[PDB]
Amino acid sequence: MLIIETLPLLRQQIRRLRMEGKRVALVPTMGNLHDGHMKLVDEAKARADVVVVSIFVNPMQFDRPEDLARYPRTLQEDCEKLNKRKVDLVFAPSVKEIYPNGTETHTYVDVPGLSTMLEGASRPGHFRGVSTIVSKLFNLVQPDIACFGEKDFQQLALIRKMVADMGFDIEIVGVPIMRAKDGLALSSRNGYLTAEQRKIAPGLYKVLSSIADKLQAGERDLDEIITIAGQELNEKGFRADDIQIRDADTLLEVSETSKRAVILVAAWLGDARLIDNKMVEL
Amino acid sequence: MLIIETLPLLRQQIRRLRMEGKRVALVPTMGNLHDGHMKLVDEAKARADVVVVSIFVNPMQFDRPEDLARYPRTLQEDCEKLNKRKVDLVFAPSVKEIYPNGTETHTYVDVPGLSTMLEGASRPGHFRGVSTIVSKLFNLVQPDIACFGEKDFQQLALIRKMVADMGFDIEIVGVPIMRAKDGLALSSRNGYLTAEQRKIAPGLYKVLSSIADKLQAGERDLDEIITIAGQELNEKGFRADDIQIRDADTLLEVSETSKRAVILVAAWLGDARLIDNKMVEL
Repeated sequence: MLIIETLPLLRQQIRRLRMEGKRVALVPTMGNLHDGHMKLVDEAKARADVVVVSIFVNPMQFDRPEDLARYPRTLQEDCEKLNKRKVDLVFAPSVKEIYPNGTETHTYVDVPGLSTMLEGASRPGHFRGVSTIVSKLFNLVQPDIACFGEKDFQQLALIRKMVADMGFDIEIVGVPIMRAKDGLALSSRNGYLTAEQRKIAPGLYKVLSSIADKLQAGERDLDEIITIAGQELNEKGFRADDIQIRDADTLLEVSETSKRAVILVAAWLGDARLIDNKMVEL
Repeated sequence: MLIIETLPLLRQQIRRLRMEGKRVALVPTMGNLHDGHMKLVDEAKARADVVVVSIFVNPMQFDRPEDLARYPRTLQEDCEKLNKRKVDLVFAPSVKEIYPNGTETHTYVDVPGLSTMLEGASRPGHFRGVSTIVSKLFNLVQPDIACFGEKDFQQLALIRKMVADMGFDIEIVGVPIMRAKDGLALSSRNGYLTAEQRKIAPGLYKVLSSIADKLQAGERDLDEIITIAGQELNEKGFRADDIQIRDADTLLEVSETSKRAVILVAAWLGDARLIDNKMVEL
């Protein structure tokens, strides 16, 4: 497993891989890798000849410099994990290598609408940071395929739109949330549930799946759908916290034009705030 | 010569050229081609196996609908010219092919600083329109080389900065403006030159060349270089010179960090007002 830190050396490896006709997959990350990321790598290994993982804590997508400074860095552990997964190349550049003149005067890429809704409304500049570094990485790595998790549904929608709009010939693979055999989304948060709570916890996915079924069956009274969903969660032992249904492609309210919906649920159980999402074809 | 109008069909051709192992030069244009565009094509042909010319009147870089609608569209005559030049492929998409959902919500690319200075300052959104469509063309065509005319020095700097920042593996070639064998910059305004004035007119490029030579030799007293150039022009019969010297990469004053300069000059020959330009490596 090669670990590459500079642009010239990356371009050399990438040119040579492609010269040899290898199909390349890219998994962009900011390090601090966990099982979620290992599934992205496994999907990339099955779909391509060569897998490239980028590890870069990107200053452009942080709200303030103190947050950037506190972000966890675990490069050695990250590299041990990817080496065990047989990754071919890790690109781990410094901030000066990527942003030699800083970020403020660097060219950027902005996806209208998606970047300034939901999470992006409370984090100005964040998604601009995401679309800029992912575009740069696509040009540097020239992948055939790139893998992103469905848990971060907003980033996935953002990148899908960026790719379509900017003409990149890259397949974007959205990797579904990993689940236990009973349907519960795997998460560190499950660690805070008592055993009796752990037995109740699969109810969240059941309710989420119920919502999807209704939507798939033409129900469009979202307010009622959501009211019943909360009641059901609460009668199960949860404390419903937030339930939202949106257009999956544009992240706007579902309308007569929506073709896919994304459902987001959060509900407290004990000291855990469990979270899940699902996309449904319309 | 192939004429391609849709993205899927262009992509097919780009895949074919990759399989054939051909190096590709791209010449982006907004059509309504003339001899100076033919000079771009000839430079592309000399540097690559295959030449792709794009013809697309990009709404995103137009101030008002009026100006867009009124822009001359002459595809057939453009295509007859490129065929005589032995161009391999012409990409001429429709607006809906490029901007199926309009330009306002389309992903965009912005280059700080360069986009808002000089001509950029009075034309909000204009250079964002350019960086956007050129990035898209680069992603669609994936050329090895792209050719741009030196006369639009602001665009050239804009695209060189975009390429460096966004990580495109593409050589950007600036093509010096077209010129008579005696050195006179070609121009529709030349027609107003009488026989005698046409005889004096090559002196302008001689003075420009002298400025260029001085900057090459290390000279950095711009005011003095420019005052002397004005005196030389006066002596040859020109009047009311307007001469500017800029860093060609940042478009600001020449500095200790400057690596390239653009010299711009305008001078009157009787009632005719001649302009010319020259770029120089420092």
